[PDB]
Amino acid sequence: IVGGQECKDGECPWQALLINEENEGFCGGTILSEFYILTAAHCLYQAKRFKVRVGAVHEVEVVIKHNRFTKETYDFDIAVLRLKTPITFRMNVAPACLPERDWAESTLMTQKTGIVSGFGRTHEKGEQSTRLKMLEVPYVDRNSCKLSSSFIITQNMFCAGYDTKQEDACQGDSGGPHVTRFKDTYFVTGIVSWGEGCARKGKYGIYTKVTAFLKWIDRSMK
Amino acid sequence: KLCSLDNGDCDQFCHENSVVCSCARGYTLADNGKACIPTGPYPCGKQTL
Ligand SMILES: C[N+](C)(C)CCCN1C(=O)[C@@H]2[C@H](C1=O)[C@H](c1ccc(C(=N)N)cc1)N1CCC[C@@H]21
Ligand code: NA
Repeated sequence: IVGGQECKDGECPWQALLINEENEGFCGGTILSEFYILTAAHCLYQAKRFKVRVGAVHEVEVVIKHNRFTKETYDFDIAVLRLKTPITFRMNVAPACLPERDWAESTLMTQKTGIVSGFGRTHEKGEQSTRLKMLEVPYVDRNSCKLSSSFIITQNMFCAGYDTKQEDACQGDSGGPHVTRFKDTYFVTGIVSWGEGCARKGKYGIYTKVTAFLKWIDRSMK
Repeated sequence: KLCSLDNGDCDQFCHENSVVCSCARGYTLADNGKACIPTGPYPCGKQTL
């Protein structure tokens, strides 16, 4: 996270971290339940092997990646991980809510802002953060985003962040949570997907649009 | 119409006539039919305090 602020203790409890064999983070995720983690399909190509850390380390049983994922455009950039051993909810470890689709479209996606979080780089050409960070990102008009983007923006993506202000998600945050607050309850709205650099002028953060996949998520969690 | 004005006063989900409120898994709709009440210590979407 470039800019933003460090999470207070207990403030960002749905955050998961994907770690390689040497316990180094390379991607984020979102806790959905005791057994399920939401992440980006592109994160599945970042390491040979990985596990999930919350707050405890958990091994993955099944990877359920979207059949339509494309490395070329990052369209359909969504996966669900089923864990081998259930997560124990506790201080700093709790799931984000899955909204109803219709309501999420009409009400959550129309809020002014959401919140992105992660352990990733604190500058495009910098180092990852030891402490968990969060950042409030304005939702960005779809036309504004298409105007800004060198690459295709599909119906499975949305844009959030700032035109010129130097705050954004970055390398190491991808796969992580974008949540929207509605009266003190935090709902899953996005997955950190891609960007042209980090916090660049005239560029926004691009996110997997979770509303497009709420049925797919329910099916995958059975 | 009615859900587009302060969410029909619902805490969480609103549907429409009349307003019908509902809640995410792990919550119970309150007696007033508007509020959403947790069932356990770690309901989804709440910061841990
Ligand atoms: C969509 N296309 C193919 C044109 C660009 C993908 C480039 N790049 C990655 O490969 C991923 C992803 C990304 O944008 C990702 C990423 C995600 C978000 C941002 C951001 N919001 N600034 C930046 C990079 N990188 C970090 C770890 C893997 C790479
Ligand atoms: Na920008």
